Amino acid sequence: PQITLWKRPLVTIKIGGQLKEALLDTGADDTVLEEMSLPGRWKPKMIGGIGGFIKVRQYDQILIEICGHKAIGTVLVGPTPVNIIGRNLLTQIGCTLNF
Amino acid sequence: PQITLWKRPLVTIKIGGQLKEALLDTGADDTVLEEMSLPGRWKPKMIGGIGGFIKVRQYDQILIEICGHKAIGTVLVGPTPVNIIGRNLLTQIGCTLNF
Ligand SMILES: COC(=O)N[C@H](C(=O)N[C@@H](Cc1ccccc1)[C@@H](O)CN(Cc1ccc(-c2ccccn2)cc1)NC(=O)[C@@H](NC(=O)OC)C(C)(C)C)C(C)(C)C
Ligand SMILES: [Cl-]
Repeated sequence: PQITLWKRPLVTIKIGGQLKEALLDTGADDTVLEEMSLPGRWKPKMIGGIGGFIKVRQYDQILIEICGHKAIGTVLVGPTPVNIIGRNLLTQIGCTLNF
Repeated sequence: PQITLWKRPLVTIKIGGQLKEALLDTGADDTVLEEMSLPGRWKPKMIGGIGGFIKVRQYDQILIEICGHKAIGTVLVGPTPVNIIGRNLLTQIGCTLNF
């Protein structure tokens, strides 16, 4: 699709068989989801936004579908205000900015 | 232009006679710049991101040139780690997400 920006670019994602809403975020290096359960081991990461840094759990090679496009990559989990799809997965689904 | 997302989508902007680098940020409602002087009246605003909230000065009807495209809108000024071009100005230059 072509997504204009008059509203927040919110899409449906599917992860662990669950549907969630997430923000397509060109300003985010990483993908960060609200607290949830994921399989396997995790490693620590500190990520910095406006306001400061938060600690998150890093899971690698996670299956996630974004607006019907399949991706497999790193998903961070922690006290984010909103589910965020960052550039690590936007690139996998072939996202560009255009004007 | 078409901007891929392998790297941070940083572009040159011109604002208040100054050239600055800023991030094209579809995950931002607002445009927020590092400390600078702007003309006219302002009012305080709290904005929230990953690490909580910061206080900024809100200036309305500010002229900005983004990657060669002129726009007018509200610009917030304050302790952001990075210069951010948010949706309020991305719409004005006809910027879309495409995949
Ligand atoms: C290199 O660092 C990053 O990539 N940082 C990312 C990040 O925070 N990106 C910011 C822009 C940014 C980049 C680098 C340093 C600091 C900030 C945005 O792309 C992500 N984002 C994602 C985000 C969106 C909403 C909220 C939020 C916060 C409080 C209440 C409700 N929502 C938090 C994070 N948006 C906002 O924070 C915006 N907030 C906003 O539009 O609020 C409606 C601002 C900007 C206008 C403040 C992540 C931590 C998500 C990975
Ligand atoms: Cl505006």
